Amino acid sequence: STGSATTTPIDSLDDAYITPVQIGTPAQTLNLDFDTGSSDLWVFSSETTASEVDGQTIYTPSKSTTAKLLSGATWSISYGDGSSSSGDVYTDTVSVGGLTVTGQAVESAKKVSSSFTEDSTIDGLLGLAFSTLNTVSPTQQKTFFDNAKASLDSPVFTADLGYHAPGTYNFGFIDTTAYTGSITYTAVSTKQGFWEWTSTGYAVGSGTFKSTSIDGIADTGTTLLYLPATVVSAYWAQVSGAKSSSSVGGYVFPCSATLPSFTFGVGSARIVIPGDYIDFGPISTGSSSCFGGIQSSAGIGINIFGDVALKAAFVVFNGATTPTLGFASK
Ligand SMILES: N=C(N)SCc1ccccc1Cl
Repeated sequence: STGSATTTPIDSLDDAYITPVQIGTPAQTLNLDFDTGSSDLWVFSSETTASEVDGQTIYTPSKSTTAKLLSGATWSISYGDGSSSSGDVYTDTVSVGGLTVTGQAVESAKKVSSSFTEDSTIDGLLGLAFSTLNTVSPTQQKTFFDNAKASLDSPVFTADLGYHAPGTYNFGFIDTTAYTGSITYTAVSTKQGFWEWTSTGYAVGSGTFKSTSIDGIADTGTTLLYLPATVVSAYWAQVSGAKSSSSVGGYVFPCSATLPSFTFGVGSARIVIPGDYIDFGPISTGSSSCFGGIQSSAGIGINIFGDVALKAAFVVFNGATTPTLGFASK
């Protein structure tokens, strides 16, 4: 089997991407944030605190003939921006782009924090990191991919995120029309539960390539590119007027700037992030100070190849016995 679903930016800045997901019988379609940095599928629901829901679409398990409460199971998770959600669990039928999994754990939100409530475009998350990070207690649950893996033509999924445009998530196959050149595969460590790999270096604009190992994660659920302070200083030093601002929370630059590209290494191959991809617009409405898309990971504890980087490539999450990651230009 295979699945193929379109993923759409939630706003003009590609702050995140949503993908429609069918849950239950009859189907209830919710727009989820596919997150290769976590391993929980949770949704806004009929159980969510009423005051904490504002325009999201909710899952109502009582209207689904295939929903079953997973007795005694609870869950609780937090994300990079300090948001969080928690609740109980049902099992139900979940389909993504024509690919169906029965008995998927669907984690039902009783509580979400304000950032979730405040974002009406995201109805929940669908985690695609390794199942060892799943938060369900006392019986940890598997991710949609892990449940589907045995059925897939090939035990892979691919992320093809657009720049200010829709993209695609495919399950079970690699679309050879979706990329240029060849795919370069690189080793993955799963010891922290992430799609953790090691980049071979970087370049800033038309600058020479610096060979240096940068360990980090491939994370569709992080918007920006978070890299060591040395690397990020080297980038912003090429932009007149750029500066790191503690009040704003990172590097900002004159909105009048033309940004240089950023290249990252994958084995002997190179992925180029166009400068426009690194522009996240005014820090506040009407401001002429713009927020940078490359930021320091100092303080986070890990480097993060977020959407800014992943959208410059066609990315293969290979969930074979020994998982690997593949990157091609497109
Ligand atoms: N992708 C996620 N759900 S968490 C990504 C992240 C953000 C900040 C600090 C660490 C991580 Cl792993």
